[PDB]
Amino acid sequence: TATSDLIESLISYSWDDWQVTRQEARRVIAAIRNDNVPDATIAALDKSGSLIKLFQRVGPPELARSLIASIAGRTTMQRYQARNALIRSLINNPLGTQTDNWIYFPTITFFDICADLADAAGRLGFAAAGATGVASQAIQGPFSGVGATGVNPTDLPSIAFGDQLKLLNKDPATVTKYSNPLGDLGAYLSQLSPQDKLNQAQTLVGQPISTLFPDAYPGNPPSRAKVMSAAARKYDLTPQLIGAIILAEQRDQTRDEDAKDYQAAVSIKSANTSIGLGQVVVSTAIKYELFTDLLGQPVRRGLSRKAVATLLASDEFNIFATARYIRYVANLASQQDLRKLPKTRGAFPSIDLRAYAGNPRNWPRDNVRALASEYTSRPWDDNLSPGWPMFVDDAYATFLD
Amino acid sequence: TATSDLIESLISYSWDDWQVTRQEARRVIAAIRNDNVPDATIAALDKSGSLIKLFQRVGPPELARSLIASIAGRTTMQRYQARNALIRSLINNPLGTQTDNWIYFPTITFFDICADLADAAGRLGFAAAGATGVASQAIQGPFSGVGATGVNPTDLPSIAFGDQLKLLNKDPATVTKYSNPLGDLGAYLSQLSPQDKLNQAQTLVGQPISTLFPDAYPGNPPSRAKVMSAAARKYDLTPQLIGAIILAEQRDQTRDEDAKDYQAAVSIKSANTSIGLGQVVVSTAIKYELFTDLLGQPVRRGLSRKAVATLLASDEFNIFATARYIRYVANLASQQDLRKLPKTRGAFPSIDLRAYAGNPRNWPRDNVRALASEYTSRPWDDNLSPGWPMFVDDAYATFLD
Amino acid sequence: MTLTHPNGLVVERPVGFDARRSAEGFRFDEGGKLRNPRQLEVQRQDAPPPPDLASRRLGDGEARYKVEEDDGGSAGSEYRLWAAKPAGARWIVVSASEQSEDGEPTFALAWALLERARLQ
Amino acid sequence: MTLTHPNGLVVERPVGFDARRSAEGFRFDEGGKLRNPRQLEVQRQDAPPPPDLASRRLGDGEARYKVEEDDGGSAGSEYRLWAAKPAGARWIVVSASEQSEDGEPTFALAWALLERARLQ
Ligand SMILES: [Ca+2]
Ligand SMILES: [Ca+2]
Ligand SMILES: [Ca+2]
Ligand SMILES: [Ca+2]
Ligand SMILES: [Ca+2]
Ligand SMILES: [Ca+2]
Ligand SMILES: [Ca+2]
Ligand SMILES: [Ca+2]
Repeated sequence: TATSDLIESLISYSWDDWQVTRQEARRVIAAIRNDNVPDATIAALDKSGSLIKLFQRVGPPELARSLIASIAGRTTMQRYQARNALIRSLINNPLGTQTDNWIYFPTITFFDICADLADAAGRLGFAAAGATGVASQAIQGPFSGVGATGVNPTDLPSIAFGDQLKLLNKDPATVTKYSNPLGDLGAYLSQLSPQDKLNQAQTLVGQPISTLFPDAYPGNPPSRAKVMSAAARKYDLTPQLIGAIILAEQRDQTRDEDAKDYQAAVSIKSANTSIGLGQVVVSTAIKYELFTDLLGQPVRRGLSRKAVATLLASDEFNIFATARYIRYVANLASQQDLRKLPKTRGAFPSIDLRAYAGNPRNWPRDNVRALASEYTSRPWDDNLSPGWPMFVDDAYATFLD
Repeated sequence: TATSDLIESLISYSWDDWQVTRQEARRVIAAIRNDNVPDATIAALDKSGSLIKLFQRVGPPELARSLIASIAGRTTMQRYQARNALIRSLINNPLGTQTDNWIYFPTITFFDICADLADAAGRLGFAAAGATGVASQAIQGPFSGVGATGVNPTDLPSIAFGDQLKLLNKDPATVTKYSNPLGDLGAYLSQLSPQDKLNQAQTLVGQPISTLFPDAYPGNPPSRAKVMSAAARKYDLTPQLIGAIILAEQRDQTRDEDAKDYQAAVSIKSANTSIGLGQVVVSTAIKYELFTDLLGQPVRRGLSRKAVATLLASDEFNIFATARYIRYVANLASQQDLRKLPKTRGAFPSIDLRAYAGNPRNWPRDNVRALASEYTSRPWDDNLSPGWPMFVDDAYATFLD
Repeated sequence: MTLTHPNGLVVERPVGFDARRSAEGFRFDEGGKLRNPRQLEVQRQDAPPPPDLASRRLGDGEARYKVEEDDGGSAGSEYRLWAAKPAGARWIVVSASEQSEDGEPTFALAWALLERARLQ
Repeated sequence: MTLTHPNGLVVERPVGFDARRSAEGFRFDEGGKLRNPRQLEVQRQDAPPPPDLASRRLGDGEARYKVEEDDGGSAGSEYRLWAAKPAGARWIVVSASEQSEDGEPTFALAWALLERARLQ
C-alpha cells in the first residue's frame, strides 16, 4: 500500500544509508498510526521481507514500544504475521520493549497486551480520545496520588535508601509518610466546600487515563470518564458509583503512597499492597481474575505477579479491575442472608440484598454505604468500617447531584 | 585419533536421537582431558565437520565451560582451529559460558583466558596438580577469608538485603561487620601461639588454588605454594615474602569482608575495593596491568572493570598481581631519596633502598617492614602504617623458620 | 486510666480508645470515625487456650498466640490476633484486629494490654 | 578531658587518641598499633578558606569543606579531609586523614571536633 512503500524507504538501507535514524523511526510510527489500511500495509511489508527488518531497525526501547503498540492495536487479520515477525526479531537483541516501566512484560507479552487492549477498547467503547482536562500539581498530602495527578506510580522515583531502611524497621514516623494520609475522614470533608468537592471529582474523571500503553489507542488515550462509563456498562454498575469508590480511595492517597504501593510489590518482598486508582490488592486481582474483560485467558496465564502489579498502575486496567470487583462484592451480597448479618442490618437498616444483583440506580443509598465498608475491608463478614461508608457516600452525592 | 572417534559417536545424531545427554557431555569432557594427542584429535574433528558440532551440542554453561577450558589449554598447533569452530558455533548470541560467576566474561573471552593461563602455567611452572591440602571451616572472624577457607568470594551468597541497605547508609555497626576484623594487631599476634601461626601459614599455602578456571589446568589446580613459587621466580622475590604479605592480608580478612569486597566491585557502584588473597585494589590492577604475565595484550584490553574485579578473586591471578605489585613497590623504592624520606628512615634505620632492586634474600629485615607499610598504604609518601610493619614481619619470620 | 472488672481483671486502657466493659472483661474500639480502626479485647477465663499455639515469652511469663490473615479490601488484609497468658490457675485473653496493606501488623498495643493485665 | 590551648582554642578530645599539642594548636593521632590509624589535627586559623570550598550546614552555622583522594594500598585509598567554620574574626580548622576501601569516609569524628570546638 502507500503506507507500505513509505515505510520501505524509511527502513531500507542504501549505499549512503546504513541506519534507521531516530527521526525516520518517528516518521515510521507516525505513518503506521495514520494509516487507513493497516492490515494490507502489514501483509505488504511481510511479502517484501521487510516486516522483520522493521522490528530490528526501529531501535531504542521507547520507540519500539510505540511501533509495536501501534501495530498490535491497528491490525486485525494480520496480527499473527506481525507477531511472528517480532518473535523472529528478538533473536540476538531480545531486550526489545522490556526496559524501564515495562521490565516485567516480556516483549512478546507487551505485544499481546497491546493487541487485546485495543480489541477491548473498541468492543467496550473506550477507544475514542479524551480532551486533555487538567491535573492537580500536588505532590504531598491527601488527593496527591495518580487520581489527582496523572503522574503514573511506576514513573515515581525509587524510594531513597534511608527511607527503605526505616520502612523495613517499621519506624512509624516513616510508615506514616508512606501510608494512608487521612485519619479523621469526617474532619477532612469538613474542610472541603461543595465546590472543592466538585473540583476534585472533575479533576479525577476529566483527565486522560495514565496508561502504560498509550499507543494501543487509535489516537490519544481516552478520558478516565470514558473508561468508567465503559466499565459501568460491562458490570451493570453506574460510572457514578465507580467514581465515588475511586475518589474515596484517591482522597486517602498521597504521591508517596503510590511510590510505596508499587515499589513494595515489585521488590524482593513481593508485597500484597493495594495499588492504583481503585486501590486493588495484588492477590485479589489474581484471585478474582480482574483483567478478564481486557485480556485473553492465554495472556493472563503467563502474567507474573509483578506484571499484574504493574498493570494495576495503568489506569484503564485498574478501572476495569475496580469495576469488576465491585460487581463481585455486590453479587456476593445478593446471595447472603440478612438474618445472619446483624451488625450490617444495624448500621444500614435500609440495606436491600436482593437489589444488589442489579443496577445501582435501583439501590437504596444504604446499599452504597454498606458496599463502601465492604470494599475497604472483607466483604460481608459483619465487620464494618465505621468511617468509610459516610466517606464514599459523600463522594457519591457529588457525582449524583 | 582414538579420542576424536569416541567423541564423534558421542555427539553424532542418529535417526530419532537428536540430543546430547548430560552423561554424554561428561564422557566427552572426560575423553578430552584423558587424551594424549589432543592436538591431533582436534584436527581430526575439524576434518569431519564435527568440531563445530561439538561446541554446538554441549550446551549447559557449566559443561561448556569445562569443554572450552579443557580444549583451550591442551592444544597448541590446533588451538586456532578450535577457536575458529567456537566462534562459528556462537550463533545468535547464545549464552555460552557467560553465566553465573563468569557473567563478566564473553564466551570468546573465556576461551581466550584459559588459553593464556594454560600457557602461562607451563612456561612459568605452576601447571602441576597440588596436594588437596585442607582448608579451615571458619565462617567469621580473623582469618576466615578465602585464604583460610578455599571458598571463592564469587561463590559467596548475596549480602542479606537489610544489610546491603545499612552498608549503603554507612551504618558503623554494619561496616564494622564487613570490613577488616582486626584493631590492635599486636594483641592479635600475642593471642596466637607460635604453633598457631605456623598452622595458618600452612593452611594458606597448602591448599589448591581457588580458581575460576579449574579446567584450564592439565589435571587438578596447583597449590598456592606452587603458584607463589612461580610468581617469586618471575619478579625476583621469594615465595616467603609473597606469603607473608598475603598471610597478613588474610589475617585481616573475614568471609563477610570477602563478600563485601567482590559484590561492591561489580554492583552498580563499580567500587574500588581490595579483593582476593593479596587484597589488590581493582583500579590499581588496571593502572599497573597486574595480569601482564598471565594474559596477552589482546585479552587484557577487552576486559571490563568487573571482569578484572572477578579475576582478582581467582587465586592465581591474584597471586601474580600481588607479586607484581610488590616488585613494583620495591622498584619504586630503589629510585628514592632516603634524605627526602625522614619519617621512613626514622622508623626503619637499617633500611637499604639500593638493595630493593634485587632479591629479598639480600634485604635487611627493615626493608620487609617498610615495604609492608607501603603496601597497605600509599607507596613512599613518607607516611607509615604504625601497625602493619610489625604484623607482616611476624608472618615473615614464621615462613623463614 | 486503670480499669477494674468485678471478676478481678485489671488492665490499663489504651490511650485514644473507647472503654466498654463486657461480660468477662473489656472491649476497646479506636476513637473516631476511622477507615481502619483497631479493635482490642481483654477478658478473663478458667479454660485453657486452644490446643497447640505458638509460644513466646511475654515479659516475665508465657503467651499462647495465633495470627490469622484473610482477604480484606483496599485497606489491606484482615489480621486477627489471638493471645492468652496464664494468670495462675486461670487465663487472661486478649483479642485484636486491624487491616494492613503492609503485611502483618506489630499489634504493639494488644501485646502491651496482655502484658500489663492482672488478676485479683 | 577537655583540652584548652592558650591561643583561645578549646576542643573536646576524642576518646582513644593521643592528645599532642603543636604551635598553631593541637594534633590528634590514634593510639594503638593500628594498620590504618585516623589522624585529626586542630588549629586556630586567620586567613579565610580558598574560594572553591563546598558547604554543609554543620551544627547551627555553616562549614566550608574540601576532600582529597589518592591511590593508596590494600587498605584502600588515601582520603584527606579539610573543613573550616566561622569563629569570630578568624576560623577553627579541622584536618583529618584516613584510608578507605569503601569510598569516601564519613568523618564523624572530624566533624564532631569542629561542631564542638569554640573560641574563648
Ligand atoms: Ca535511513
Ligand atoms: Ca490509600
Ligand atoms: Ca495502598
Ligand atoms: Ca468488612
Ligand atoms: Ca545422543
Ligand atoms: Ca581486609
Ligand atoms: Ca578488602
Ligand atoms: Ca604510606
